[PDB]
Amino acid sequence: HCDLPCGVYDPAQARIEAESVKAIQEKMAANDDLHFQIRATVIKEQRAELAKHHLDVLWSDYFKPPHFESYPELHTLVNEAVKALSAAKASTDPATGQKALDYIAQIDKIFWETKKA
Amino acid sequence: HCDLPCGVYDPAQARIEAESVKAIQEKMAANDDLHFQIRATVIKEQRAELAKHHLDVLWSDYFKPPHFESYPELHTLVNEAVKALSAAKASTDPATGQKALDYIAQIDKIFWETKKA
Amino acid sequence: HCDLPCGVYDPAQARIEAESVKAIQEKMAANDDLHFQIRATVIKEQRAELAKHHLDVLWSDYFKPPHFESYPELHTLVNEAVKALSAAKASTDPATGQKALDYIAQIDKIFWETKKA
Amino acid sequence: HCDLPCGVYDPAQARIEAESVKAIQEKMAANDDLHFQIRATVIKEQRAELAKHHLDVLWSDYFKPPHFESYPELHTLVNEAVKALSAAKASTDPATGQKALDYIAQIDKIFWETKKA
Amino acid sequence: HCDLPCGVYDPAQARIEAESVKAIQEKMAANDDLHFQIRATVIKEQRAELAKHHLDVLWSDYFKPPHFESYPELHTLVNEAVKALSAAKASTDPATGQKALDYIAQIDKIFWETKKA
Amino acid sequence: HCDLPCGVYDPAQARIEAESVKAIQEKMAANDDLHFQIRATVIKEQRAELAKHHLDVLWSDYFKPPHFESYPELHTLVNEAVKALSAAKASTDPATGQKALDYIAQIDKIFWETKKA
Ligand code: NI
Ligand code: NI
Ligand code: NI
Ligand code: NI
Ligand code: NI
Ligand code: NI
Repeated sequence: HCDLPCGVYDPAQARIEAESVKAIQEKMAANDDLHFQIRATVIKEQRAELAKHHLDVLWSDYFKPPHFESYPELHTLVNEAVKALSAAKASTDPATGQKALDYIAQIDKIFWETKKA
Repeated sequence: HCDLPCGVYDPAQARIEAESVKAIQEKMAANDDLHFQIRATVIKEQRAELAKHHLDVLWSDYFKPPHFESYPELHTLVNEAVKALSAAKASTDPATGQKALDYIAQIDKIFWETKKA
Repeated sequence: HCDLPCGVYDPAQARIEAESVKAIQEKMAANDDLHFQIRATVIKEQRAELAKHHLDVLWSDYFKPPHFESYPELHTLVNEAVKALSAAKASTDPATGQKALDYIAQIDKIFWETKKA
Repeated sequence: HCDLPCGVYDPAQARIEAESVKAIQEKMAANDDLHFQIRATVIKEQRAELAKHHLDVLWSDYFKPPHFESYPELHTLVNEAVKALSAAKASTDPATGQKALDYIAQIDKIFWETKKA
Repeated sequence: HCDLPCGVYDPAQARIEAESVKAIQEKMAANDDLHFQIRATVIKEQRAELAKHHLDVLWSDYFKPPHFESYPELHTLVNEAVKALSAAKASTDPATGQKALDYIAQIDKIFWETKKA
Repeated sequence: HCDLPCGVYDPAQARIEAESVKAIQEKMAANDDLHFQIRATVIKEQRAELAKHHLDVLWSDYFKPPHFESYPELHTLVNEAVKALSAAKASTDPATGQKALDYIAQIDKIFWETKKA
């Protein structure tokens, strides 16, 4: 995932950051303090960006032509996953964080399927 | 390109970094000094990574579903472009840097076409 | 611009980021939502910092000693430009973003003049 | 792990990066090409640094005073783990990468115990 | 402090960033303007993170086993310092920035004593 | 130095990084091992870049118009200092690192004079 390439990848990197995004959104509903809201927004932006980066890496580095041929919907899936993360950056609604997590889980399943083969 | 969204995008960001990548490869071919080779490798790696990031941003943030519908080859094209940059990272052959630039030029053409419609 | 040196520079890098700064300030006037204001401030800060970095690179790496002699106002011009960007960070007024862009335009003019020389 | 706090942590972040470190070392032992050795060293340095950062975060943010009281050797364990990663940066021997992974596994076990407490 | 190792370390790096954190909190006490509070929070978060990083480096790289033996409270002291910085990120009260600086001063004293032996 | 502004500046930040640059150059002069040379080069590049950044910040943020008028040679001094750091990146000769340090000492002197004024 370092582009050497090292041969080591794991969608869990994207998932953990996406989990933080959702967890922060959940916390934003229980504390309306201004400074907490500011910090929560700032940090959510950072974690969502990292999640997007991790997905971009799977798409650009790990997945190869044979994979896109076997999974014709993969390009759209990853593109929708990163767009969902952008939507989560602009929202305090945990549902947006959840949507990103759901797409990531779909990508994770495909990832491990290509690893077994 | 900052995901606000700010509405400001330009494939030029990717092109300039890719131009540096090819320029560095040309210099590496002419100077075999060990330390220069090390520094050139380090810097080329960094600029190619930035170029990949800029392309990933166009793909994830700027291009929308209607665009991928109008240009069914777009997903593949951007994926080829970033893979070409990965190839350039692992090469001192200016031809690899040029291949990345060729794809970026095709992406740039499509980008501006979407600005006309 | 990578300090190898690679021989590749373009004020366009600083300009695109400064354009995002102004675009963000304009958007901040059309949406008083708290979270949008927070995100816009966060992102504007990041893009302005990148713009300053790009100008710093032109100043320290591209422009050579003779250039500052041929253009006696150059040091002051770049310094005023980065300070204008610092001012844009602390303001939601698009006029501050524009002021930075005006200075960048003057730097861009000198840049190309030295390129053709 | 973002210091909000978000309540989301997983030693898996450190483990995956350490796995890349060892994987890179295995590749370095087989391919003596100068340019590959350069890139491998550059990238191994980066991934090892990320692994150290992830461990530092668990130590500074996740683990609380009661945890260090319950597991008196935890400070030493994490310190040994990060030092093992520094050693891996300076080595091409996969054994050094494995040593870091062994320490991380010890930390992972204590981590999950505190989670269940 | 770069992990080469270079042999150059100074707690001053951590101290200067922590001084910025407290200085920012002091400025936040004087102005309730929304955008200033947002910018101050964003920047304070960044400087506190750098301060934690510098301390983590002293802990992981500079201090060796003999040092932890000679100063049994060192592990706890550094951990308290970084935790104090996390607390400063979440506060506008200069007292939190001061608490972090006090711990850093204690670490600084031990650091220079170890440079004596 | 964070552009808030926070009012906290110290040339020590630039100096400590420049000291690492020279220290690394001296260590390179004593160990011709390939991998050590690679790591030393990679790390020297990073610390020199940080040193340049710190000087750029003093020039763009701390120093104001009155300072440049009182010290007509200040612009050129900082510019030559950063250029000296670029030269240090491209060299293994400790003399280049020392040249950078001598310029920083001159900037440090001026800095503190303006602080007492
Ligand atoms: Ni990798
Ligand atoms: Ni943008
Ligand atoms: Ni360059
Ligand atoms: Ni977190
Ligand atoms: Ni160091
Ligand atoms: Ni500051």
